[PDB]
Amino acid sequence: YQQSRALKKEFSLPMVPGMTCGEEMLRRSYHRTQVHGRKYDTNTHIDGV
Amino acid sequence: FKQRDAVIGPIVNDTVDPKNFLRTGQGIKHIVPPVPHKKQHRKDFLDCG
Amino acid sequence: DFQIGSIFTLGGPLNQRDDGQKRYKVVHCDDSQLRTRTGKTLAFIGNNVSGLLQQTHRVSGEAIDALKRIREAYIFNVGNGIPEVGIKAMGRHFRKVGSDGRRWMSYEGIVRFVKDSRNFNATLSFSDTQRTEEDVNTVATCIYNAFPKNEEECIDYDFFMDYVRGPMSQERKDAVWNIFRRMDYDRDGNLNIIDIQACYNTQDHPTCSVDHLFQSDKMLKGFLTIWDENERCGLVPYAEFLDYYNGVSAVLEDDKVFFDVLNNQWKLL
Amino acid sequence: REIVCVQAGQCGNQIGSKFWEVISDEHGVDPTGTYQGDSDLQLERINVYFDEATGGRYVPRSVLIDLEPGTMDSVRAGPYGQIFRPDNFIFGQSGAGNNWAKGHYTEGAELIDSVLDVCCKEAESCDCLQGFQICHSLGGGTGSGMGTLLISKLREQYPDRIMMTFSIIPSPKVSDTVVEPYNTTLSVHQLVENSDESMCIDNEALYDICFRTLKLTTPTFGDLNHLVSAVVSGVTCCLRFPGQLNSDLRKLAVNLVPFPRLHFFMMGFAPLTSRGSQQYRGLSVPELTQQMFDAKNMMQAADPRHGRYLTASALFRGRMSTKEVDEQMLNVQNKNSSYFIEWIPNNIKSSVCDIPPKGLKMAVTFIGNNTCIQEMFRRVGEQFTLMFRRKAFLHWYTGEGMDEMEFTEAESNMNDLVSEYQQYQDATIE
Amino acid sequence: REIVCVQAGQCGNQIGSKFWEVISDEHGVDPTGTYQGDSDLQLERINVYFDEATGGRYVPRSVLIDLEPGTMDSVRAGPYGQIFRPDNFIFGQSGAGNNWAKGHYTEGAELIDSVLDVCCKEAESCDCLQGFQICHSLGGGTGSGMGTLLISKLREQYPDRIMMTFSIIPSPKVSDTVVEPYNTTLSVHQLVENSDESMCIDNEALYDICFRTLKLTTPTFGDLNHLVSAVVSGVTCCLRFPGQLNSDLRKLAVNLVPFPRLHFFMMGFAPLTSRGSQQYRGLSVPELTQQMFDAKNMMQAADPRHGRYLTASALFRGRMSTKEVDEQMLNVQNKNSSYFIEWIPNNIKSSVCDIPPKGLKMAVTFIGNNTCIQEMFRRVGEQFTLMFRRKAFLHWYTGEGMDEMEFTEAESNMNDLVSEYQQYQDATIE
Amino acid sequence: REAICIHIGQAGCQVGNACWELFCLEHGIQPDGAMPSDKTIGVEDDAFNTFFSETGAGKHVPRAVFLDLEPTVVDEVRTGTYRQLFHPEQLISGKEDAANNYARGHYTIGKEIVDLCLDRIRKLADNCTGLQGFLVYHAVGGGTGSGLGALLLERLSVDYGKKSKLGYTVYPSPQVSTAVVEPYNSVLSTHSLLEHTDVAAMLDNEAIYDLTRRNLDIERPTYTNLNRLIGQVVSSLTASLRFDGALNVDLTEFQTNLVPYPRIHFVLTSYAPVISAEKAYHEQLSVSEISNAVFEPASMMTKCDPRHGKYMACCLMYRGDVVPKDVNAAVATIKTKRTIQFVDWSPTGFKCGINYQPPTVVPGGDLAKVQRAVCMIANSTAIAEVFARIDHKFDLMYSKRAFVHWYVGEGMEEGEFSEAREDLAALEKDYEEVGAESADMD
Amino acid sequence: REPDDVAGKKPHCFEMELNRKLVPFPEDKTSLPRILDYSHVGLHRLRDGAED
Ligand SMILES: Nc1nc2c(ncn2[C@@H]2O[C@H](COP(=O)(O)OP(=O)(O)OP(=O)(O)O)[C@@H](O)[C@H]2O)c(=O)[nH]1
Ligand SMILES: Nc1nc2c(ncn2[C@@H]2O[C@H](COP(=O)(O)OP(=O)(O)O)[C@@H](O)[C@H]2O)c(=O)[nH]1
Ligand SMILES: Nc1nc2c(ncn2[C@@H]2O[C@H](COP(=O)(O)OP(=O)(O)O)[C@@H](O)[C@H]2O)c(=O)[nH]1
Ligand SMILES: [Mg+2]
Repeated sequence: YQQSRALKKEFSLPMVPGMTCGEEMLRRSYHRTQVHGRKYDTNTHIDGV
Repeated sequence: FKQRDAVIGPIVNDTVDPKNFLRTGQGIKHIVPPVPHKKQHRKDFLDCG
Repeated sequence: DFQIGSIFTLGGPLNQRDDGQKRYKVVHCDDSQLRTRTGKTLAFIGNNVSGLLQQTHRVSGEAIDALKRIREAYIFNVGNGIPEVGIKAMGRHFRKVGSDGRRWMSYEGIVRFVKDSRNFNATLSFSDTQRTEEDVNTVATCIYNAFPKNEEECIDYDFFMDYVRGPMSQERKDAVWNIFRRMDYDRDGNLNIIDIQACYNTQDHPTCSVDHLFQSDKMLKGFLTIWDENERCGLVPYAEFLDYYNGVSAVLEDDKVFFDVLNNQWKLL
Repeated sequence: REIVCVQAGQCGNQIGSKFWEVISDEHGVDPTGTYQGDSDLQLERINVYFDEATGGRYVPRSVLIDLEPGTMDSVRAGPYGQIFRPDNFIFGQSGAGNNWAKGHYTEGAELIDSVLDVCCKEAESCDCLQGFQICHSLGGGTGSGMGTLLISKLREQYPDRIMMTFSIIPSPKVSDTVVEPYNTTLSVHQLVENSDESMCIDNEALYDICFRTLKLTTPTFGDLNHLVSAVVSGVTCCLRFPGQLNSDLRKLAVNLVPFPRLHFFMMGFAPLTSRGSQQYRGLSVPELTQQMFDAKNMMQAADPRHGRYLTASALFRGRMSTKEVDEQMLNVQNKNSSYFIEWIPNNIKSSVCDIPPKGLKMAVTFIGNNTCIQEMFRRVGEQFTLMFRRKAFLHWYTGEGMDEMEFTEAESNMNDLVSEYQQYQDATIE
Repeated sequence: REIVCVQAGQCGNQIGSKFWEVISDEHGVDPTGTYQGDSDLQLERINVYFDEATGGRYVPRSVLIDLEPGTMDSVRAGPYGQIFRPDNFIFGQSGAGNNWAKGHYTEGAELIDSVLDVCCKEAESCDCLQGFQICHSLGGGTGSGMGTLLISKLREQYPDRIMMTFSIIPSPKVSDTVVEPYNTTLSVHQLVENSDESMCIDNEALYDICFRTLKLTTPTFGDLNHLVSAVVSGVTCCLRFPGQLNSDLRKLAVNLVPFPRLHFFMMGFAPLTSRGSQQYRGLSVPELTQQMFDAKNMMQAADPRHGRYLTASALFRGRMSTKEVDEQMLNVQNKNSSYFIEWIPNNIKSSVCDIPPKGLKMAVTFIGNNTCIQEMFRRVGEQFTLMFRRKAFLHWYTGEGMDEMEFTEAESNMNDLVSEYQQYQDATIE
Repeated sequence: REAICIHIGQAGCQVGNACWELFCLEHGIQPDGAMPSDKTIGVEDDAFNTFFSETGAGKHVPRAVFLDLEPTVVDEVRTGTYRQLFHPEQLISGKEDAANNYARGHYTIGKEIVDLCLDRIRKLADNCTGLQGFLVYHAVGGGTGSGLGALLLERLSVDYGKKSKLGYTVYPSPQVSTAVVEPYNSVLSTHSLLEHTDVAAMLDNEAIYDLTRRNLDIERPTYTNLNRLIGQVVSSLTASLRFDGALNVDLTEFQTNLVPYPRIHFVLTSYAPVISAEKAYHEQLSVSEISNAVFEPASMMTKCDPRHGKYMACCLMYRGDVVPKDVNAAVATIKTKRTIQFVDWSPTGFKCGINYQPPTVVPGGDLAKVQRAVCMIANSTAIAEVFARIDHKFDLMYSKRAFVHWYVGEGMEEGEFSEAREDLAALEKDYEEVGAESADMD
Repeated sequence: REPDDVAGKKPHCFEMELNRKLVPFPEDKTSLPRILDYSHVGLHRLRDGAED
């Protein structure tokens, strides 16, 4: 009785209205990419064939 | 039963002018017209002699 | 791989409705718009490695003899000569269903199981109690090592009843499930004791109608007795129903007798 | 019964991003749009906020408007940004400059037709359209100007529906913008005619909530916008789940507004528990009620002790007895009788819903209509009169084209609103 | 029921090449002429556009005419060029020079007899002849002059058939030719008397379709001509496939034209949507109806909001319910009643065909008769009057031989067309 | 999104070298104009677009013009290290200088050179889709900076119209001086600058020398240090356009918040964590400490004391790891101070900005590395004292027509001196009138 | 450049207990058997015209 090829999927903890930390401040580079005025397609992800 | 509608969209660019500003008391109010209703009064008045 | 009766598994759950790997069986197949029929000869259908492992496995004879004497002990002592109730109580300690979708047997559960047969006992002296402990431990060890194990060292209940009860066709399982579906008015996995009381058919039974050897209401009360949780909350899960009908199907041989008694047993709509 | 959301300006777009994260989490929607939830109760009302796209996907009933796309580029780059429909994003080519006249008259008339086309497509798509919901700040430029312009046009198009706004109002201690009094006064003048119900939030109250109640060491705007998204998603909870006493936005409006001009309310959300004290207090309906009425938990600077409650509403989520709710509301009304207007026999409406937010046993959101809101308008009118008498920055607005008479109308209307609140506070039976 | 196609001038020959590629693809005809299709539904109406050549081959019933062979040599060198019958290419030795008088009077009368001989051979070859279909531009030289000459000759010889035209007309913002107003005015004067149905397209409107709706990064004339060929092949789809409610060109004319001069129509095609957006919007009959009415999807610069619909027609392709179609057309007429002429109780005709275009689940082509077309004629008449008062470039036309009275009548006739449209827009029952 | 930089004369070109060095190092463009090929980040960022444009082969080129009347400084830029970065058309050089004469720049020589500059700026403005302002760097003490800067800003103001024009301006220091005729050029420049500039920031070298001596440990500073500090300030103000943040600030927001009346558009500027590496390890640098730092007069880059006037508006830009609650607590504490006073007609005196990108470190630089910084621009009545001192110097010399014959020979009427001096006198009276409380006037 | 930071490491020892379900528990229900007294089918009414 062994696990087959596909893998377990993990789900994150619930978002309580309180008890959240400043995870947005852990980044060290905040360059912004221009999408609306330049890219016609925008950043729409389409999977590979 | 009512299903969806298509909609054409109004042109409201020419309506907005700086000389015609909003004043107190000219907001849009929706009041239904009164409808008269007939009421029956078959209830006999109390007669305890 | 998508023929009728093909069992396959793909992988771990990808949504929150399941908690473990599950097997799927194809019940319908349509090919009105299929133009490329591909197939590999001399190959297994679907992804059913557990079934292949069960088919290729072989169990020892002394294990079969031990289970035979254990079944006899339940049928007499735990029942009253009625084989259905005896087999029903035989899987009492393995009712819990895991995230895989199948019931597992632990070694301690097996030891508790064999001890409940009321056969390995004697006078309450110290030496006799020690001898009974040694005997039940040897029997439990013999049974435990004759079956394949998974991670955490457990064996399968269905493969166990394949040698306790015997093979069972798909039609019998379908009919049992159809009765359970008809009797369950919610969509949970529990039956109410009042529904069982209302839908059972003690009245037309010939031992109460033409022979007058038993009373109808007394036999109805005796039937309500055998359920394990009738005096406390009155909920009968799916596993207990399937255990009772495992015993019933083990008792009878012929298909038409099984189907006739199955239809006559319950007066459903 | 469906709600259509509008997000305007930087504050509106950021709060909207956090709101749609909270809503997608509660209904188990993957950021790809696929449903991965675990109960049918989640699916049977998903239509209320999401439209269904083909093969599983859901798209949020939302319109994003801003005059420069920088914030929108930030939200599209965010973790849930992909869910938004590309055609929903409406933008111009130059900013509002924090100027009401520019945001209302120059780029407003240029973009407004595209915003009306998108909003009418979202409105007509619904089976049965309930009210609109708008998030914006009143002190800004595109938030104030485009929010009030779009509200006026939607009130012309759909006068029978509900118009609801969530609004950020300037703090009493520190300004974030120098020209705040003009923008606030003109926006309040527009809202009192057009709006049906308006909620006001001070950022200073959220900072004090975070530091004193939650004791967060390093709070960020994501936390403040999460608290706001929590209450916003809570007010509509009875619309989309079963319960013992159902409620609806129109039922709240009918029970909260005694007279049509008095539609400004205070807001609060109760189960905030400190980062290291959950072991000291068990969950119970009295605990929620005690936090519910504590002024520390109210998101505006005005305090109830200087006014009186005309009406209040409490929406409870969770499995609880109706007896405890009714007796708590009776005990609070009886013990503090001086703070409730006496010519109304019962000021509090209650509602009970079976499904709590994930990870909480119970929750309640509180909406309050209190006369102490008159103190905020008086302060704004004072600052407006100080700036206007000296023409402090008036040349920007007059150069755009505004008549000075508009400023005197807005001041007179706000002063009359303050007078009306003061008169109803001191009314008596005789 | 056979249609004969005429392709005139550079624009006509180029659009025609793409049209015959689209039609050959839909019926599965190889560029060698061999049938390679995969359903009997393709073969059973192949006669409508193709004649049968020996041992399997099919040849298309089309005449190509031009005054300089450059375009014809380009299309003959193309991938499908071989299918065309060699004897069907008619050409001269010098260009039209973008001059209406040269194309109509000098080289027109010189070549027209060979074109009429080929057109008569093609008409008399059909077992039953349906109307002629012609593609040309109105701003050019040989297209306008020789096309209108041929139209007049075919109307003399076949007055009982249908005459249908697809025509390209000058953009309101940028001209492709300096002398466009003269050629356009004279051509519209000829068409309003001779034509039975005329469709008008602005290249600028196709640019706006591509950029706003389809968001193509690098469009080419092949894309614009593909959109036109798609709509052209869609109008005739019910003539050549089975369906639940058949329709025909004569039945369309009878339902669309209230009075014989009011035969100028706007055109549209619905399932246009960008590759990035397609994941966000499922195809449905209400979605075809929403795109169908939206002025963004219409191929003319005039917008319906300045006029009123006298009549409209919608042709649906696919297996679909009639309840969805009849209800959507009633709903759009009732909701937006101010844009529909009130003295006609129902302005929309519907038609349903079972076979959609390959690769699309559903499609609709829309034809609309709207009074807002009067503003385009007014603009052309203004530019004509500006040029004529100063005798702009007139010596070219007068040197060919034209009398000025042609110019004064054509201007007067267009002005009367604008006045008559304006009168029916503002008409009332009394 | 886009901004165009105009550098005029010697100070403006030398400050431009430091600015473009910093913007290259912050975005990552190499001196030859190509992004490094060793990095395999996979993502293709565009944030540079505010300051650079790509051709298509991947070279970057900057949105700037360099204008000078003498060739030497521009030829030094052409032969320097960034030679391959700039397009040769952007580097414009004349034959001879304006010789400290505003008249020579405005009437005789800049009038000849101005049309080439306008054609280059037009060629830049045509390659934009969201231009939101011009940044101008010049000194008003010299002839070409004053005369051609005024003439070019005037022409830009007629041609582009409403678009904003922000100036960084070096005014004559109160005791450091470089030329005798500085007051005449500064007065005549300032006369044009009142009508044709939206916000003007003033700098004095004596203040930056004092700041580099006191805070940094440099005994013998030179112009490269001052230019690196100015580059840091410009990077702080323009960071709001280029990186993510809590409260962004568009260039149009400055004019709306800081200018109460159309003539009152001159603002003071200061920068907080100017500190050396050896001091940086003895002290923590929290938000409240740098907020307290920006208000000390020892931090200012113009020699004026704001304690001699009243504030009308302040704009505080925070960049780096800062949280809004600390900014609010700091500003309320500053508001409590008794030596800080606001005019009674300006109750809401503050505008705030918060950006997440910390300041960049330059390999040979003298500033320490810090996680956060704040920069302030503010409008105050104390500014009237700078003009009053430039006036006495103008009046003392003009009493004897000390040098006027040069200006009259180069094309100017003598009347223009009296007009400009009377306009600056009226500006002084404007600063007296605007600062009077309303309670006193009833 | 410098790499970013993430904080997914060293969590609490009992993270797997926390639930992610909207409804972790089903509703509780029970049942009672019936006591068949004569009132179970005696005392019932019969149709208005029942004939032997
Ligand atoms: N901070 C700073 N000040 C400078 C710099 N270069 C010159 N200055 C000052 O600016 C004033 C001189 O102005 P210049 O730029 O030399 O004048 P110009 O633009 O060359 O005008 P012309 O001499 O006519 O060519 C003096 O006060 C100098 O101290 C510099 O690189 N940095
Ligand atoms: N709660 C909250 N307030 C914000 C946020 N962003 C800006 N604000 C506040 O809104 C006001 C600025 O308005 P703003 O959104 O910039 O106006 P706009 O320029 O028209 O978009 C100030 O009081 C800010 O403190 C945010 O994300 N959350
Ligand atoms: N949509 C479209 N328009 C075209 C095409 N070729 C030319 N045109 C337009 O038709 C007009 C030129 O007419 P043209 O065909 O050259 O006239 P001719 O010289 O008489 O053949 C201009 O408005 C062109 O833009 C084409 O392939 N597609
Ligand atoms: Mg010089």
